[PDB]
Amino acid sequence: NFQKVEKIGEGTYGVVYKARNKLTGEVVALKKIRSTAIREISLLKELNHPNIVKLLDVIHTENKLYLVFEFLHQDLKKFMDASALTGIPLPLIKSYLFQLLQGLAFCHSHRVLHRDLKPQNLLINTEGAIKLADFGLARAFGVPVRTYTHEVVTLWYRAPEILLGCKYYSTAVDIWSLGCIFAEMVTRRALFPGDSEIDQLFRIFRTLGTPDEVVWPGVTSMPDYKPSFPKWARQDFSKVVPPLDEDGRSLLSQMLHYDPNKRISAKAALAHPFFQDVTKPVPHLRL
Ligand SMILES: CC(C)c1cnn2c(NCc3ccccc3)cc(NC[C@H]3CCNC[C@@H]3O)nc12
Repeated sequence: NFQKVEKIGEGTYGVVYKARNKLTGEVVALKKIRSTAIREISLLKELNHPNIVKLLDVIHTENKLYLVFEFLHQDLKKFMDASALTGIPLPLIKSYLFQLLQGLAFCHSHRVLHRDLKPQNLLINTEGAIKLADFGLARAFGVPVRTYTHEVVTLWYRAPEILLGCKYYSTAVDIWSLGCIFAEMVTRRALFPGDSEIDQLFRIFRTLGTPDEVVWPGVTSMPDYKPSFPKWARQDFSKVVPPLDEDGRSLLSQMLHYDPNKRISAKAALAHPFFQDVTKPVPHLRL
């Protein structure tokens, strides 16, 4: 049914090809992965939003699960690499953040989490849109330590409650990841580039302060919390994300609250004064 055009990427779970539907003529991204999973994933065919990469079809055959997605011409990680020398202009950053919070707000209203947001999962088009890829896949299959190609699954965007062993992730884990992504677009460097769970957690602690019962009630009771964690002081955001303005720094602070109950929701974030002058700029793309 599908003519492969080219290999475009490697997902957590399987290879992705650009492909053409042989009888509709449609160009699609075809994910090939080598049955609660099938039910859960089938449900995602109905979770449709303009900022969520469209799941067109789920095809289970021959010990393989094919997910047929809408095709987008570039990812944000590539966009960010391509703009390394002047950075993404702030208005486009704000537009992108605003549109991703809409995607989160939508899925979270339906109690679907992503749980593995990262630049690689943010795809863009020539219309100035940005969309979230792989929503719902982590609940269906888990998030493994390595991908199907053995590549290390990045920890850089992982919320602290996950690293401390909380088993019952809330929608707040996506807000944490998206705040790390926001900081990275602004500064052009990963905010917390951990290379192990403990290095990730100590990178967080060194910037935001080691958490305690004062900022995060119940934290000392979490499974992987140790009294022996070093006790680091918090730094000013002014130093973390220059030259983000006061509104942006205030929003980023609320997206990176330790306590998941206090972390801003996607819906409340949409109302933040940072978005008072939000516009939809069209980026420059080399296809
Ligand atoms: C599977 C679906 C989510 C998808 C739609 N467009 N598209 C593009 N397009 C960007 C692109 C186009 C052409 C060449 C390279 C990259 C790349 C890509 N890469 C594999 C992704 C899928 C999601 N997770 C991270 C992986 O890198 N996955 C997708």
